[PDB]
Amino acid sequence: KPDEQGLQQILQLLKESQSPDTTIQRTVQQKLEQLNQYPDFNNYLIFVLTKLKSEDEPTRSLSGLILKNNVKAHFQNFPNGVTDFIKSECLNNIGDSSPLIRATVGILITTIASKGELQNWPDLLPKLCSLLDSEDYNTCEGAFGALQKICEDSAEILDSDVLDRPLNIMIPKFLQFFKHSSPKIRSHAVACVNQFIISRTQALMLHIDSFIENLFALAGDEEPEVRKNVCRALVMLLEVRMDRLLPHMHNIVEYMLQRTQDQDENVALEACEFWLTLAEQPICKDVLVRHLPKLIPVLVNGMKYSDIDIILLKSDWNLRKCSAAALDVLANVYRDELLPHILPLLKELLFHHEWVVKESGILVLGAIAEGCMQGMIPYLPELIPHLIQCLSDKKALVRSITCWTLSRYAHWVVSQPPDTYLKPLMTELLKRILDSNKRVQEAACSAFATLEEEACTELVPYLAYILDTLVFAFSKYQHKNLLILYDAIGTLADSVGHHLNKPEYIQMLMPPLIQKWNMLKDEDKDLFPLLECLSSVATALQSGFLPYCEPVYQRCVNLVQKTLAQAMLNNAQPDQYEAPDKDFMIVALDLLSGLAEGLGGNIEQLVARSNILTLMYQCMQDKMPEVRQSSFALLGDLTKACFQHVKPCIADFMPILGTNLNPEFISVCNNATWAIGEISIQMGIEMQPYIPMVLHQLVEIINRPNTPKTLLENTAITIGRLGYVCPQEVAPMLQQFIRPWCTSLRNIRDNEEKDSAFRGICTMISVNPSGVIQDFIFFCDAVASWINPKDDLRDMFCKILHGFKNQVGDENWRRFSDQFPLPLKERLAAFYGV
Amino acid sequence: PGKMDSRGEHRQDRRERPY
Repeated sequence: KPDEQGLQQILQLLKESQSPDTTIQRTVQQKLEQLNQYPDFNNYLIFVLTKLKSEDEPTRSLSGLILKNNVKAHFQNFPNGVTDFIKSECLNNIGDSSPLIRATVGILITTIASKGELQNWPDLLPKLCSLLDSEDYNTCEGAFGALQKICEDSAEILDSDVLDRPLNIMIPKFLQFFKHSSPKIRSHAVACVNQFIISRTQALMLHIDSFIENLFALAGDEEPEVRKNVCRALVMLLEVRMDRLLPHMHNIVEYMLQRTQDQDENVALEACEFWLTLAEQPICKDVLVRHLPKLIPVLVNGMKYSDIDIILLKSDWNLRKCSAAALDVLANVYRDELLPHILPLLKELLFHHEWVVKESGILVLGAIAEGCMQGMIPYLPELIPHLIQCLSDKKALVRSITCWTLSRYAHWVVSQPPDTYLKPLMTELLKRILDSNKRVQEAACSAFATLEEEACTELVPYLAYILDTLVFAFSKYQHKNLLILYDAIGTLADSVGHHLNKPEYIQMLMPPLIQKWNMLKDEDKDLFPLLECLSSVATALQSGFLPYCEPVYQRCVNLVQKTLAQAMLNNAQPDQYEAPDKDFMIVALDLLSGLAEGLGGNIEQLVARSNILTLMYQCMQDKMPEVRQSSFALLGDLTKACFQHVKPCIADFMPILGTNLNPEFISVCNNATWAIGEISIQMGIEMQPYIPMVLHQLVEIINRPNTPKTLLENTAITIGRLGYVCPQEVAPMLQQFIRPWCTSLRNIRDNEEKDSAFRGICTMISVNPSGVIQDFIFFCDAVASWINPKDDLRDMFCKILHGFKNQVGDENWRRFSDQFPLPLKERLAAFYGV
Repeated sequence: PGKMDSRGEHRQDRRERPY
């Protein structure tokens, strides 16, 4: 290839490339940018890097890295035999004396294989594998580094047959290098093999025995990279293959218990993982016998902040988090059986005069809370007032962890008399929300949200107090916490409901919300807590939200509109245009449904001006279930609020509702059934033409195990409603349901729903009395839940019950009535008689 | 027996936790 004039130009350009002052390097930044699109230039780059020994390491390496960026951006462009020249030069120089040159070459190869593509370098893998065998150590190491990077980057491409089947050659090749002299090499080998465990890729699986043997042979390797890789190997293996590990299990946990205490905290982390993974397996209890008593203290010891973190404070997975996690899981496995092991530890840690210890103790308390709750109940009356005291602790990390652990005992706290625990707890938590430290602000805010979730309407007496602090936070908050503050406020709204609406409360709350609202861009993810917060505030405030509605309504529909528009654009030009992030759509639909409910009937003026339904029609057809879900919720809410604007759309909508039942998605199925139910009421007899799309499915649903409570209730309700508007189809199906219908509906509060549904079961029963006879018990018991029926409903029940009585004959009505539980048989005579 | 919110869960995932 050419040289010798432009060569000097490249040399000079690279010289200026590294220069002390910004001016020169910006000028050559421009020169570089312009030249970067010409292939000949790149030929010069690889030439300088590999072939020119005259130049210093830094310069060559820089040539290589600039070339590397040139691949990174617009590699697709430059023409073949150039690219092939680069490839060849790279592969011939892979082993190189200079560590820096070797690294550059590596990143080049790596970036070419990732970018241009794996198929587009056909001979790469076989070449690297042939290089592994080399007598030159450096070539061996560079080839192995490349292979490792390649395995990490694409496992899935490698396990596919698009490459043919490379792993079939590579994996057995890798296993032969576990025995290598160089620790770097062994490290590379087991690292490469590790990518393929969870996949259960054929090559590894068929060689599994070889693998595990060589793994054991490496167990005692001094070198921490090797130990660490072995540990990873054993964790993943544990996950995928229980069988081949079983015989060696005890020795293995003996080893892991040792690695967990390892001097090098990386090895220690990778080992500690093992307990997290083992606690998921069903045989855990059996394997952990006789290692458990040591294992727990070990985990409790790893749970204090490492010294580096103690310095940094006063972000990511560390020994402490893994230990804590493993302890939580275990405490869920052993439940109350763990307490004899934990209690002594807690006794020494909790009251300790060294705050790191105390902290790790409180952490332990929190972690074991879920699994050990029952066994811990006896000790709470002593502990909780102690934690409430800790929130006042001089050290911040103590305050925060205390907030969390208390939060984990919140349920027990609200289940007790409010003045002894709940009240102090709330006062002190509120104090801590305003804490001068941000970590404590976030922890306290989260805890408090947790508490609000746990005690609802119990908060009411204290509402003003709470608001006083909450809004004040608006002034003190750095916006990282501000989001947690929104979540706190939304949770407050959800918990106290309509008690939230008073002029002073709204005047206090709204301005700062509106403030952050105005100043957030439609592109900003931080909108999510803010709108999810308003969504709940609005449902809570109801009519009192009127002043603030128009602007928020508009913004939501805009958000939904832009996201849809962007989705289609992306669909059309996916290379030129980037996909929308549908979360904005979801949050926006949420807020919308949130106004539709509690503003209901007052959105009419707004909806009448909107394309909102034209958009919803698209949302329902979206591949992403959460969108469909929010969308059907909205459909129901509008259906209630203003039906006039829906009625046009019910023709197209219904078929869509009918293909969205699909109980595999619970929330979707639910919101869709609910929606249908809301349609029928407004549609009266006009619902006639389609039952048939929905019915068979609804019956299949209400009869399905194992179906979540709410889905079943909603199903029964809408079926009842369907039978209420259109008893002619519908009702002549029963005992296909109504066992489930009744068993479900009997557990629901008395309200508009199930008033509708029961009126429907009655007008359905007039039409097909034959079906309800087989089990009439379920219906009696259902009529019996019913503390306060509407007089009409009552009378219906009377007519039906008496009808049955006279029908079946008296006395043998009573042979039937004899299996009535006391309260049932009594209420039946009391309200109806009988 | 209303709509399903999924919002409280989002709030949960955003909450502070030690591990």
